[PDB]
Amino acid sequence: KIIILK
Amino acid sequence: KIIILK
Amino acid sequence: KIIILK
Amino acid sequence: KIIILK
Amino acid sequence: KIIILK
Amino acid sequence: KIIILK
Amino acid sequence: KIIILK
Amino acid sequence: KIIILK
Amino acid sequence: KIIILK
Amino acid sequence: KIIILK
Amino acid sequence: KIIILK
Amino acid sequence: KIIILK
Amino acid sequence: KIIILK
Amino acid sequence: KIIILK
Amino acid sequence: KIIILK
Amino acid sequence: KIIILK
Amino acid sequence: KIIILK
Amino acid sequence: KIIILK
Amino acid sequence: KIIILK
Amino acid sequence: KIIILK
Amino acid sequence: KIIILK
Amino acid sequence: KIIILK
Amino acid sequence: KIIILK
Amino acid sequence: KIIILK
Amino acid sequence: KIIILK
Amino acid sequence: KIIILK
Amino acid sequence: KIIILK
Amino acid sequence: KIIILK
Amino acid sequence: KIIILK
Amino acid sequence: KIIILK
Amino acid sequence: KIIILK
Amino acid sequence: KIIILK
Amino acid sequence: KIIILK
Amino acid sequence: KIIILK
Amino acid sequence: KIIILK
Amino acid sequence: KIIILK
Amino acid sequence: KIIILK
Amino acid sequence: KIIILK
Amino acid sequence: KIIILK
Amino acid sequence: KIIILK
Amino acid sequence: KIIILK
Amino acid sequence: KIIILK
Amino acid sequence: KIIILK
Amino acid sequence: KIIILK
Amino acid sequence: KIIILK
Repeated sequence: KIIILK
Repeated sequence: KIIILK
Repeated sequence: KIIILK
Repeated sequence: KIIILK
Repeated sequence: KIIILK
Repeated sequence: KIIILK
Repeated sequence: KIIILK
Repeated sequence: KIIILK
Repeated sequence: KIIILK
Repeated sequence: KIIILK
Repeated sequence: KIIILK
Repeated sequence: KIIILK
Repeated sequence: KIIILK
Repeated sequence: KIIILK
Repeated sequence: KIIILK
Repeated sequence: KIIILK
Repeated sequence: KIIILK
Repeated sequence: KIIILK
Repeated sequence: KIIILK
Repeated sequence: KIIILK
Repeated sequence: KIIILK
Repeated sequence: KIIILK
Repeated sequence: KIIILK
Repeated sequence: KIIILK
Repeated sequence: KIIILK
Repeated sequence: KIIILK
Repeated sequence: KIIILK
Repeated sequence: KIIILK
Repeated sequence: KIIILK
Repeated sequence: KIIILK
Repeated sequence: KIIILK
Repeated sequence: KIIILK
Repeated sequence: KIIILK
Repeated sequence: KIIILK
Repeated sequence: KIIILK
Repeated sequence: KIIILK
Repeated sequence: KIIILK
Repeated sequence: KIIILK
Repeated sequence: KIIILK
Repeated sequence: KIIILK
Repeated sequence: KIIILK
Repeated sequence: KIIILK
Repeated sequence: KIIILK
Repeated sequence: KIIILK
Repeated sequence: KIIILK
């Protein structure tokens, strides 16, 4: 559901 | 559902 | 659904 | 942002 | 942003 | 963010 | 589907 | 399916 | 499925 | 008295 | 008094 | 009084 | 929001 | 928004 | 929110 | 009802 | 009933 | 019933 | 000096 | 100086 | 000086 | 709000 | 709002 | 709020 | 009353 | 009374 | 009575 | 530099 | 540099 | 450098 | 503001 | 601010 | 601020 | 360089 | 190089 | 090099 | 506020 | 506001 | 506030 | 990239 | 990349 | 990368 | 005085 | 004096 | 006196 990259 | 790249 | 790049 | 109701 | 109801 | 109700 | 009633 | 009564 | 009732 | 759906 | 659905 | 659902 | 005075 | 006074 | 004085 | 006096 | 004096 | 005086 | 009602 | 009612 | 009611 | 200087 | 200086 | 200086 | 000097 | 010097 | 000097 | 009165 | 009065 | 009064 | 992507 | 993606 | 993905 | 596919 | 698939 | 699949 | 650079 | 550079 | 650099 | 003076 | 002077 | 002076 | 080079 | 170089 | 170099 949630994937985040920085 | 969420993918974010910075 | 959300794909955002900066 | 996402909100869903079913 | 997106909002869904169905 | 995601919020879901069934 | 949604039903709301009063 | 959603139901609300009052 | 959900019922709220009073 | 308040009923709000998103 | 208050009902809120998201 | 208060009833809140998410 | 609700505010009541009586 | 609702506000009541009576 | 609710505030009451009576 | 409300009465205010000074 | 609300009374205020000064 | 509410009374304030000073 | 300040008197405010809602 | 300050009177506030809600 | 300070009188507050809610 | 009140501010006083004398 | 009240602002006083005298 | 109140602020006073003499 | 107020005096300011520089 | 207020006096400011510099 | 307030005096400030420098 | 900064003199402020209210 | 700074002299603030309220 | 810094002087403040309230 | 500087924003770069290449 | 700077943001880079390569 | 700086953020990098490579 | 960047590639995105779905 | 950045690649995203779904 | 970044690769993501689902 | 003051900002100085020399 | 005051801003100085010299 | 004051900020200085020499 | 970022040079800022105030 | 970043240089800030105040 | 990051250098800041105040 | 200020002198800046790159 | 301020000098910066790169 | 300030010097920065890289």
